[PDB]
Amino acid sequence: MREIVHIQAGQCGNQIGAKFWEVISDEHGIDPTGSYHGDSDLQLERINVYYNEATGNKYVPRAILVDLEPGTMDSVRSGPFGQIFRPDNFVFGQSGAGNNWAKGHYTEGAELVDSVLDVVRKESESCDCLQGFQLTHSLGGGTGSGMGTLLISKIREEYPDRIMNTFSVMPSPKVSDTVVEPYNATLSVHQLVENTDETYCIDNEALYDICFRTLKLTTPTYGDLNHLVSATMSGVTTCLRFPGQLNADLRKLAVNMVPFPRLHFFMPGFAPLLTVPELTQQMFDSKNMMAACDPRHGRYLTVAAIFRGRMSMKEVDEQMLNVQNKNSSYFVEWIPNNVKTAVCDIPPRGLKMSATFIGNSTAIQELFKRISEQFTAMFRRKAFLHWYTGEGMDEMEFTEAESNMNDLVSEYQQYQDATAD
Amino acid sequence: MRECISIHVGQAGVQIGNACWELYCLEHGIQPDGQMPSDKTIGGGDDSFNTFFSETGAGKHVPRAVFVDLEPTVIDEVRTGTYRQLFHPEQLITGKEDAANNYARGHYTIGKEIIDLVLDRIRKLADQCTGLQGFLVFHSFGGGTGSGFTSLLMERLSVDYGKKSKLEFSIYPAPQVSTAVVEPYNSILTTHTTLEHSDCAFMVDNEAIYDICRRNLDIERPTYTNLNRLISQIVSSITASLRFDGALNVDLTEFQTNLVPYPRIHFPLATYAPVISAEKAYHEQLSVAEITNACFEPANQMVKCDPRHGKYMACCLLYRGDVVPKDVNAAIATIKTKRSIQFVDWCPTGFKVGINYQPPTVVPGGDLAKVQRAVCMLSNTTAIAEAWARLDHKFDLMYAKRAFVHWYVGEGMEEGEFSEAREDMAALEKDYEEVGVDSV
Amino acid sequence: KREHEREVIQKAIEENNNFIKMAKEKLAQKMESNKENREAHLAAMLERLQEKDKHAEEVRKNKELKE
Ligand SMILES: Nc1nc2c(ncn2[C@@H]2O[C@H](COP(=O)(O)OP(=O)(O)OP(=O)(O)O)[C@@H](O)[C@H]2O)c(=O)[nH]1
Ligand SMILES: Nc1nc2c(ncn2[C@@H]2O[C@H](COP(=O)(O)OP(=O)(O)OP(=O)(O)O)[C@@H](O)[C@H]2O)c(=O)[nH]1
Ligand SMILES: COc1ccc(C=C2c3ccccc3C(=O)c3ccccc32)cc1O
Ligand SMILES: [Ca+2]
Ligand SMILES: [Mg+2]
Ligand SMILES: [Mg+2]
Repeated sequence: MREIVHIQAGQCGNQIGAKFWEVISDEHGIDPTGSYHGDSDLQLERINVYYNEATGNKYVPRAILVDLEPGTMDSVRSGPFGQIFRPDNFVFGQSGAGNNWAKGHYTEGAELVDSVLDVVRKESESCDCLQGFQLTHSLGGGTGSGMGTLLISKIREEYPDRIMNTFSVMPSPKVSDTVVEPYNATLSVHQLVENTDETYCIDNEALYDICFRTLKLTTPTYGDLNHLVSATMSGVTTCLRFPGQLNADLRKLAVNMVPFPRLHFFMPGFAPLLTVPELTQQMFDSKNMMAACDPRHGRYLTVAAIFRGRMSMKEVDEQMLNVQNKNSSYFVEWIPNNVKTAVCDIPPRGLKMSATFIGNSTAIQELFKRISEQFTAMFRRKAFLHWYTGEGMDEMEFTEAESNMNDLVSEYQQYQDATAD
Repeated sequence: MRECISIHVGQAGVQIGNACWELYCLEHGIQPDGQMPSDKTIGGGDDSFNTFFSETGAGKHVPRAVFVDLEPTVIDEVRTGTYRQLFHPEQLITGKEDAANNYARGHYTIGKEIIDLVLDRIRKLADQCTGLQGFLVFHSFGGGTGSGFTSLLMERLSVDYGKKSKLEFSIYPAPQVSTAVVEPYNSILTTHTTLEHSDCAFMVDNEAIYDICRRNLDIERPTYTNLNRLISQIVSSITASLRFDGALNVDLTEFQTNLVPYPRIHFPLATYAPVISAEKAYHEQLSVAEITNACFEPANQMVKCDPRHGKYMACCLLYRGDVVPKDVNAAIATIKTKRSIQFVDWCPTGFKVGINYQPPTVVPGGDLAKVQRAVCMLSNTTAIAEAWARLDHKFDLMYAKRAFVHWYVGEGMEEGEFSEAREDMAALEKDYEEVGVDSV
Repeated sequence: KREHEREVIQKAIEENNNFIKMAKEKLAQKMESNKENREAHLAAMLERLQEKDKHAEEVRKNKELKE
């Protein structure tokens, strides 16, 4: 088969990581013991992608749980589907990163990273044909941000011909009051642009605004934000997990979504928060984007969309054609047929039909501009810069990360302004 | 003898293979287990169906075919399918990792790991032939395997079999069912690489077939199954002369003499009729004149283009079923005085005709109506160059920005191969333009 | 006339062999050039990651040399 190795680092990573495994375990019809109790064979067709089949038909997640503090590790093991995870795949330190990127990437994490790699290596060596890895983490903290990007570089060393995908959670003052976050983000982005093939930009600023303004939830909890993330992560992995025209292949997604190697930062979307025309208009609406960006402030390089549930395929084709025509200005013309549609007969839990969106838009620069703005405000004053140099870093590595992200923005701008003639 | 070996490459090639061989079995009265009651010569024979089927001592009729894909899930459905007994396990070859819609991976990275094994299995088939005629290669233009691995195979086949004839059935990409944004790249690369190694290639535009399934069979949203069952009928019509006998039967190689005026001009336009549902075919008999006139309706073509705005260099009519020369000649005489049929000045205007008395067959639960007579027109028109023009334009849009090129460079390719490939296509479009110009 | 007949069939053999020969070499050249390139791309990638390790050693070293 084609196995994916899951990794979750830090608090944020393990939270959404756990939720991801809860949702798909339900969809594939397996209980927290690891036994199958479904009704459709389509649930087990491509189960090997995320699960290892143990003795007595016991499906175990091919997941590795990482953190520099043992607190969250107990939460997962105690939480639902905590008994399904492989005990040996629990890799925990004792000293947290304290929201310090340098600690996670150079100091504390650099000491724990090898024991993680040993688990990665053990999982990978048992795969019929490993296709790559997916990482869940935040860029605002220390462990998942600093050590997560360290693991990526280390994994890419031993598996350079494999796909490296990430679900990165972007920081927002609307959710986290931590002040040094725009440093950890910029330093992480500096790594992600160089060493990942596909990065889903999960933006807390977007997740907050959705819960608050759309779902009408003042003072949203992380459980509310993660309910959005879980539905999103379930959607963008549907074709990786179920039978369809096009099979589960991380590389094929990258090939068709990434026209240039550095421009691999997707803004996902979800709908609803019905009829086919309604779903299509919503999923392309700015309000439904999990990245705080207006797609009509840029152009789509490529787009992948997954409709789920029983519906008219003729209608889905017509409505998707309709949007591209009515909004032709927002799709680059020098990439013919840059919008592809997939359909899964099996809907999510609770919804009769839904639509997940994956867009490679030049409007993503708005997100990187936000972080860059908050970053330069901290860096002009050198606020809390001692927490980083204290671990042995240099002022340059802060400057390099800044300008590299500035280049990424301008490169997105270049292809936004490009024309056929 | 005159055996023909079929090679099915990639998902499209394989799944079309399933449709074709299922159809063959029904036409020849061969069972899913491979037994053929009507065949009295056990263990061998020199009948016409032996060109496509070998025979075991146990009376099993085995397709002279190899199925190849760099991923197992498509061919696995053959291994466990209705006609699994039909093929020897060695005929079904699979890797573990596909080409990821990347020509480079199909031709180089992944393809090179399996190419030797494939050639060996092909050799085992050829050694069973007492007079091998050539190969039929089924594949898509858009897939990484269909494009990359096919071109590698064609190169290797020219080395191992010299100038032995190699025919293609190529699936030309269409957005309604396309699977990758880079299919134009894969299309131009495989066409360039294969051009010198193919003697004749029948392009099948998926959009053309998609429209026909919607228009003529009233299928709201055609599946690959819908497309492939229609394609197999066209393929069957083309190979019918090889698999059956008859007084008025004309060998495909004879049509080929007329269809290829220059080596590079070897892309015939196929047109098939009648395509009609059971509902509409009931109490409705389409005569020879009606199905023949339908061959000059562009909506019935396998490739989207306008022959009425081009020039003919050959016109072949392949009839099957209840058809006699008298009615054919009458139908042609009528058509010539009402249709926009203009030939280049260097070629005679006579239509070449072939008739196989074996009537058309349909697969159970299919959409096509069972008719008493069908026809496939094979024409060499300059208008087919329109298909190159559309593909080459989509190629230009992306390559001007070098979009997605890094996926190819990352797998060892160079930009020189892209420019080299595109220039050959530009020369090909120019070739089709030159052959249309009047003589001096 | 007999002499001409020999020259024709010999030319046919020569052209056929020449086509096989050139096809064999042209392909061997392509796979070699492709093997070199892909290796050179993977080699460069590892070298850049090799530099990241060297950098991290210099960072951890820089820390203890400020105490
Ligand atoms: N959406 C979402 N974001 C979270 C969640 N938990 C933490 N975050 C975000 O993550 C950022 C901080 O990173 P964390 O994951 O908490 O910290 P860490 O990765 O464990 O690193 P250290 O705590 O320094 O060891 C903050 O901006 C939070 O908003 C969560 O459950 N859901
Ligand atoms: N007519 C028809 N076209 C098909 C079929 N299957 C795939 N295609 C077309 O083939 C193109 C993609 O190439 P594939 O054959 O699917 O890919 P491949 O040859 O297996 O190579 P990989 O990329 O490695 O998977 C698309 O344009 C499809 O429309 C089929 O069953 N019938
Ligand atoms: C932009 O062009 C394309 C973009 C993506 C793909 C392939 C994919 C894709 C490929 C492999 C696995 C999963 C996915 C998906 O989950 C997905 C969902 C909907 C539509 C396409 C895609 C194919 C394309 O031609
Ligand atoms: Ca016999
Ligand atoms: Mg924390
Ligand atoms: Mg395939």
